[PDB]
Amino acid sequence: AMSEWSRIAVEFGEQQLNLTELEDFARELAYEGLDPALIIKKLKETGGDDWVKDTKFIIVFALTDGNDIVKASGDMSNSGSKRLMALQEKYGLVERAETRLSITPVRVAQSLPTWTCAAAAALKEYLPVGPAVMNLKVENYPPEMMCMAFGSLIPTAGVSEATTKTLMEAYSLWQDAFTKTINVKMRGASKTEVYNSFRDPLHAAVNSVFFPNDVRVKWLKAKGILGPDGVPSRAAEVAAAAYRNL
Amino acid sequence: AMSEWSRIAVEFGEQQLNLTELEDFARELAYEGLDPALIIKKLKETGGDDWVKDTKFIIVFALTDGNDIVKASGDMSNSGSKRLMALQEKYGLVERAETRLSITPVRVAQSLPTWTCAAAAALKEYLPVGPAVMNLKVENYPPEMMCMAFGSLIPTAGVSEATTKTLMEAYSLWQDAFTKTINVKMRNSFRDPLHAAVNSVFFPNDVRVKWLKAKGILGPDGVPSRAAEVAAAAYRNL
Ligand code: NA
Ligand code: NA
Ligand code: NA
Ligand code: NA
Ligand code: NA
Ligand code: NA
Repeated sequence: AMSEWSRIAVEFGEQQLNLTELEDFARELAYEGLDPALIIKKLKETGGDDWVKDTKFIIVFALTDGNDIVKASGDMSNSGSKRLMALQEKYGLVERAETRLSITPVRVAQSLPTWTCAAAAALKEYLPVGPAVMNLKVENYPPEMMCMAFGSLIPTAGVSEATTKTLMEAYSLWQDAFTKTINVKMRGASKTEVYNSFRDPLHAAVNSVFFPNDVRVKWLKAKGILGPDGVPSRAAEVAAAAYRNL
Repeated sequence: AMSEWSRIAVEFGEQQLNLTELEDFARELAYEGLDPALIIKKLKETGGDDWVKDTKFIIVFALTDGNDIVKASGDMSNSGSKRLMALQEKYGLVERAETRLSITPVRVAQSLPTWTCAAAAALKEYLPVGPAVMNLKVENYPPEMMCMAFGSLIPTAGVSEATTKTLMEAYSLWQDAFTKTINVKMRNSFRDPLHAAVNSVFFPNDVRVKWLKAKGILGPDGVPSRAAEVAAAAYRNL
């Protein structure tokens, strides 16, 4: 420790820890996930009398192609690649969020979670991870669960902890399969490693207060994913069980 | 609920759907991935009477070394590096797939799936991730399954769901061992009908089922082999 710098280094480590201070640091530095209220604002500021239609179009890009704007434009129809390149220019759509408030097509989808899941269901044959992939895994996997925005519809209130956890594990059956399609590397990962890679936005979505819990519940009931008393459907229990397995 | 933006979000979800509008969007945005026609089209006119041997060679390189054309030539025989480099120049072979028109050895291999898989079986001892690997995990893992091409041959019709599922499971057992060896390489595109888009093109199901029965992976009554039933077990047992 004789050098004056190694002396300072050694000293740095000889202090007591301000636990509280380091924990505030940990909280700031910690994934919080997207802000939907400001993604909506931006879409509505930007699109005006054309924002609902532009958004629907971006959400369907989200559902079917993910965030891969450029790669996808190179393989799609000319009229599609045109709209898409335009809407990117128009809203400043990015493939990966550099900042909070960056607008990725997935985040738009998430911010409007009830629509996106209904459209996912309505367009299930166009999903890269849809009915054909989910049938390999279980029977009757609910199509509404077939997008990146489902986690924001799972309740935490008005529903038992156990329900929330079954809904999460059932959703995770899809997340697992989806993750392996988006990140081929996860095809050689353990379940837990794959689970960690989507754990953070999953919890953020479930725990967020932006989209109100009572409507998540009413919606899940309406779709049949929650029974008349707020308990997951049998298909959902079957899917959670298949996730827990093997 | 509590925020005008929240209220907007739930109100957006209460909109009745316009199926026609949303399907238009879907069809026009559908990503094609691989178009085998474009690749065979290019290889053929360009090669001429010289194309079939050039394709075979490109695919043998694809089964042994994937895309690493340059890295690969650096250490292969002079004859190997010469012929191989000649073919890159001739056909425009790239290592990464940038555009829909990009020609990689793997894409060539996947445009002719039946051949590849069959070459693969016959050159199994030269496969990077082969029997030595998979005879540890099961016995008699089908050698045809041991490559990138196979996923293109999974039948989605004319067979039972139990059969499609068994083939997907049996094959995932190889994909998974193979992806691990790549996840670790010091520094790619998998393909099958179930993950592919409405836009994509595969050998028709009946040709898939026919080839499968021919190589013995499916039996003559449509049902997967023991070696497949089994090795799908190994997968299902984690
Ligand atoms: Na690990
Ligand atoms: Na119930
Ligand atoms: Na609509
Ligand atoms: Na079409
Ligand atoms: Na290995
Ligand atoms: Na049979």
